[PDB]
Amino acid sequence: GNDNYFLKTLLEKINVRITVVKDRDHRIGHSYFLNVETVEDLHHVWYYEVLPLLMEYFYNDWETIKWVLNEKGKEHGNVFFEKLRLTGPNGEEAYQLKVLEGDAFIGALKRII
Amino acid sequence: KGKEHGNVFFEKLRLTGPNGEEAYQLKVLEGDAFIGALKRII
Amino acid sequence: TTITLYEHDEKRYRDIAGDKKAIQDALIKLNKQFKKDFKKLDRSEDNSDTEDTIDESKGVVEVYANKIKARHYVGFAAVDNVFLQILPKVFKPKEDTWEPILAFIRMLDMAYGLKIKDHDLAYLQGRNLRPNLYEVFIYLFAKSLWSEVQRGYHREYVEVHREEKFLRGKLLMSRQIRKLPHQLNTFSVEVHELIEDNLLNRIFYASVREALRRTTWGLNRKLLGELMLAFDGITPIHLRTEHFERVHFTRLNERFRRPFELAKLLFMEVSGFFVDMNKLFERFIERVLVRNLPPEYKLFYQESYPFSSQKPDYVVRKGNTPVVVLDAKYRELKERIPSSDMLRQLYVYSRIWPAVIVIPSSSTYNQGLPDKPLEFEFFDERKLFIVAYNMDYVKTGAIFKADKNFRRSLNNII
Amino acid sequence: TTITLYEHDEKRYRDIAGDKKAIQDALIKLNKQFKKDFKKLDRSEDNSDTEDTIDESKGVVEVYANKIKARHYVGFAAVDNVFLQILPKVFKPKEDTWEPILAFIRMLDMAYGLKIKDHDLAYLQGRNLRPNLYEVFIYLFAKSLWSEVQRGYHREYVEVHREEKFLRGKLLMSRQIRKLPHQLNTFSVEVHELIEDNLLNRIFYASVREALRRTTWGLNRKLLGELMLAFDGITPIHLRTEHFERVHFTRLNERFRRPFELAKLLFMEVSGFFVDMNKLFERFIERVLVRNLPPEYKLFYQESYPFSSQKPDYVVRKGNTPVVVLDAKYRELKERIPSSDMLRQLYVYSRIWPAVIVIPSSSTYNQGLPDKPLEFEFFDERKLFIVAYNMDYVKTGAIFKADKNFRRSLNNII
Repeated sequence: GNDNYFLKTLLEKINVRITVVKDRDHRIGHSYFLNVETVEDLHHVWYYEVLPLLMEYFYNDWETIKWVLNEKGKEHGNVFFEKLRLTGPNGEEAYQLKVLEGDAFIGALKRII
Repeated sequence: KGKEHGNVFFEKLRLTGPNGEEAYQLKVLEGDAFIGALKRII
Repeated sequence: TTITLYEHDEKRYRDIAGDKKAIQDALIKLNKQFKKDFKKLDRSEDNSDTEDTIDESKGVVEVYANKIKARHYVGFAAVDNVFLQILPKVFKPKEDTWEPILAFIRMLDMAYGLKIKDHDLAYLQGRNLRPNLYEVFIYLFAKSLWSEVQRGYHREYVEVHREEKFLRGKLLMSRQIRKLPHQLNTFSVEVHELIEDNLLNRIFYASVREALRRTTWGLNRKLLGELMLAFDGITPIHLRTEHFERVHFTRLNERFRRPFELAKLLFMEVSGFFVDMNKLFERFIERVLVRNLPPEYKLFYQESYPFSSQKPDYVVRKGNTPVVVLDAKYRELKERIPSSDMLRQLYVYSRIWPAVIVIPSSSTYNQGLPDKPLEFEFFDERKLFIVAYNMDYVKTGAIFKADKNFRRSLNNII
Repeated sequence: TTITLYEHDEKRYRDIAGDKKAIQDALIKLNKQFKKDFKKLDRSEDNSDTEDTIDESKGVVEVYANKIKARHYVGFAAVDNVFLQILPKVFKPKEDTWEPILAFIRMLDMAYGLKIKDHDLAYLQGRNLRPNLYEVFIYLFAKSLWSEVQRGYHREYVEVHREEKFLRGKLLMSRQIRKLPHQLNTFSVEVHELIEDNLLNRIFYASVREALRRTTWGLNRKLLGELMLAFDGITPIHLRTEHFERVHFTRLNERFRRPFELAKLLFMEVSGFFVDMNKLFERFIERVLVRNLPPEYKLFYQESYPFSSQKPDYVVRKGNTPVVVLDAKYRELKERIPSSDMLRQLYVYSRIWPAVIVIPSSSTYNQGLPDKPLEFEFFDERKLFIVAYNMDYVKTGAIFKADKNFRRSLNNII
C-alpha cells in the first residue's frame, strides 16, 4: 500500500497489545521479519514463525489473541482465526486458524495497523 | 501513585486491555529530570 | 467497579459506578458461564427451567434495560473488573455492609460443610476494609495456607533412579554391575529424596499466583506476597481440573485439606462460585434440626414416589412410627399464611408419609417475622396439622441464642 | 416496525427491523402501562407476583440486553410505531403467518365471549394482506359497524324545549301563556325530534377518527373512510372511560352491541389489550366440556377451601355425587409425565373433592402430542385416577373434527 512505515507499525501495534494482555517478556521480536523479500516470504513468516508463537503464548484462550490482532467480533471472513460452527457439550468457542493467501492476506494484515 | 506519563519511573501505557486491565512500563530518565524524579520521593 | 446485590433486589444503572455498557458486558459472560457449569450444583424445589431461562441470560442475574435484578442464586463472581456479590435477602439491614458478609460465610460454614475457623473471620471484624466476598475467601485461603505452611512445608517423598556424583540412599546393583568401566565415575542410586515441589505445592504456587494477580485488599497482598516467596523454588504450572483431581489426601498431607478445598472452590475468565439459596437454607436447617431433635432421629432427602418423585427436604422419625415432615422453604410467607405453591406441596408430603408437617422459614428484621411461639396451626380438612415454625437468626453474631428458642418451640411441637 | 412474538419465544435485536434503541423504548412504556392496568383482567394459576415482577419491566415482555422474550400474556399492543403482537405458542407453524391469526381470534371468539362472524374472518383469508392483530380488530370493528350503519343510522329521540319559528310537536302551554306579546312571534314547543348525533354516534365518530389515524391496511382505510363520511354532521368528542359507561344498551340500539364492545376493547398512548394465555385456555376448554358432557353438568370455578382457597378450573358433577375434577393447564407436559407443580395441585383437587381428576392439555404440531386415546393413567398411592387428556386443534381451520375425538375419549373416561 506504499507504506514505508508499515512493518514498524505492524510490530508496534502488536507488541503494545501484547504487553497489556500479557507480560512485557512475551512480545514478538524482530528477527523473524528481517528476511522478508516478497509477500510470499512474509506470508510464510506470519504463518509459520509468528502466529505459532501467538498460539503458543495464548493456549485455551481465543479471545485475547483475537484482540492482539484487534480482530475481535469479526469471524468467518478474512480472519486469521475463523470461528468453528460447532459449540461443544457445554459450549466452547474453540477457534481454528485460517491460511489466507494473496491480496486477501494483505487485506487481513492492513487492518491490524 | 496519582501520576502517569510525566517524570515517573513507571508510566502507564495509553492502550488498556480487553477486560479493562492496565499495564505500566519502566521509563528511563536522565539529567535533571531524574533528579526531579528523585526529589519527590522525599 | 464493585457492585453488590441482595436476593431479589434491583440496582439502577444511572446511580451505579463505572460505565453503563461495561456492566452489561460483564453479566452476559457470567450468565453464559453459569449455563455451562449449571449441572455441578444441586437444587431443591428451585423451578430452574434449565432449557429456556438460564440460556436467555437469566442464569444468575436478570439484566434489563433500566435496572439489574438478582435471582435466588447466592454467592459471588468476579468478571472483567466488575466484581459481583449476591448476599441473601435475610441478612439485609434496614462497616454498614460488613455484618451480612460474616453472616453469609457462617451460613456457608455450617450448611455447605466447610471447616473454617471463627477466629479467622473475627480478625477482619472492625478493620474497616472494603466488604467483598472474593477478598475474604482469598484471605480464608491465604491465612489457612500460611498457618499450615509456617509449621511444615509439605515436602513429600518421591524415589528417583538418578545417576549421582555422590552416593545417596540405596545403591542400585543391577544398574551398577552392568556399568562399563569407562563410565564408572558416577554412582547409580535409587534415593528416596524429599522434594519441595510436589503436586500439592505446584498447585499452591499456582493458586497463589492467580490470587495475588486478582486481589484488591492490602492485607491479602501482604499475605500472598509472603506465600509466593515461600514457594519460590517451585516450578509453576497452568492450573486445570486434572491437577485438582490427581492429588489424594493421605495422612501425611491431611492438614493441607483446608487450604486446598478453598483453592478448588476458587480456581479450576470467570472466578468464584454460586449456590442456590433454597438448598443452602435446606442444608443449614438440617444442621439445626439433628442437633435440636434428640427424641427423634432425622434424615434429610428421604424420598417417597407418588404415582415423578416428590421428596421432602427433611423427615424426622423415631424409629419408623412418627411421620413428622419438615420441608424447608426460603419463601417470605407474606400475610401470615402459606401460598398456593407451598401448601399444595405440604399436602402431598403429609399424605404419602396421620402425619403432621412443619415448615421452617427465615426470620430477621428484613424478612417477615411472626410471634415467638409456633405461629400458625392449620388443618387441611383431613385431620392434618400444619405448623409454621420460624427460626430467628443470631447467625449475624457469633452466639447461638435462637437455637434455644427453636428448641423450645420444637419441644412444644414434638 | 412490525414485531411479532409467540408465547415464550425470543427475537434477536440484530436481525430485527428498525432501530435497536427504538424497540426498547417502546417496551418500557408498554410494561409500565400493563402495571397500572393489570388488575382489570382475571387470571388462573398465573403465578403473577404482582409486587415485584410486573413493575420491573417484565409485565408483558421481558426486554433483555441481547434479545426480546415474551411472557405468557397473549394479545397485541401498538406503541410508538412498534406494533407488537403475541400469538399463542400452540398455533406456531413448523400467508405463512396468517393461519395463526385466524386461529387465535377464533380462540378469542369462543372463550372470551365475543360474537363475531366467521364470514367476517373468511373474507380476509387469501387476500395476501400483511398479518397484524390491530389491522384485523379494527376491520372487525369497522365491518360490523358499516354493516350496522348501512341498515339504520341510530337516530335516537331526545326531547328539547326549544323556541322554534315554526310549530313542531307538542306546544308547551305554560311557557306560551306567560309569553309577552312583544315576543309572541316564536312558538315555544317541546318536540321529540330524532337527533343523529347521539352519545353512541359521538363515540363511533370518535372511535373511527382514532382508528383511521392509526391504521395501516388498504382495506381498513377505505372502510373507515366511508364510515367517517357517514358521520360527517356529528360533532366530535374526546374519548374517555366515562363515555363508554354513560350509554346503556336498550332494545332500540341493541344491534350496535357488536361494534361498541369492539370499540371498547380497542379504545378508552397505548392501544390494544392483553389477556393471560392460561385463563383463555381455561375459558376455551369450558366451551368444549359443557357441549361435550351431556351425562354430567359441569360448572367452572367451583371453590373448596383448604385449611387460602385452592379452586379447580372446572369440576363436573351429575347432580352432586360424582366428583370428576378437570383442571385446565397450558403447560407443555414434557416427557409424557406431569411436572412437580402440576401433579401437586392435582392431588389436592382430588382429595378435597375417591375423586378422579382429568387434566386437559394443548396438542398440535408445535406442542407436545401424545397418542389418540387417553394417554396417561396415574395413581397417587391413594386409589386415585389421574387421566391426561389432550384436545387436538382443528381450530386453525373452521371445522370441528377434534371435538368428536375429544368426545370419544371423554366417553371412555366417563
